[PDB]
Amino acid sequence: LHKEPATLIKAIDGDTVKLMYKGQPMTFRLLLVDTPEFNEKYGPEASAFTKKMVENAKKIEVEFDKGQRTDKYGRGLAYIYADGKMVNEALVRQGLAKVAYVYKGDNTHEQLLRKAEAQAKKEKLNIWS
Ligand SMILES: Cc1cn([C@H]2C[C@H](OP(=O)(O)O)[C@@H](COP(=O)(O)O)O2)c(=O)[nH]c1=O
Ligand SMILES: [Ca+2]
Repeated sequence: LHKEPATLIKAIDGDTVKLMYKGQPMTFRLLLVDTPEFNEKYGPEASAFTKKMVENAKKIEVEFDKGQRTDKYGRGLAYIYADGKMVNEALVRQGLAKVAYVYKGDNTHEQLLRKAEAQAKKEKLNIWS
């Protein structure tokens, strides 16, 4: 896998963000995670978290996996990095997202994320409290 550049357009919620990628606006959905919707428990906290992380970054990167790059809604599917830190992993580590939507071929960082979830659970963080 390799990192490519992108720039923030707008924070949307815990696991979606609008970025400019190869000069075009698109909504990215984060691979391998599920945050609660804004209207659910911890939804506002997950939104705040992603928002701070992407709005504070000097450098946003996108990393596609080996399979599907867009979903059926035309959302990009990627791992997203903020100054070299993976948003997907960080949400899970804090108990603000669950590992989810694991499909064959788009799962390079599965084990990394499950390891983070185990540690958030152990600490009873947020969703796990
Ligand atoms: C994360 C991810 C979601 N999706 C689709 C499956 C779900 O279909 P349905 O809309 O039919 O439930 C939807 C969940 O995204 P959200 O959690 O953003 O709603 O997005 C993929 O197809 N591939 C993926 O890698
Ligand atoms: Ca969601």
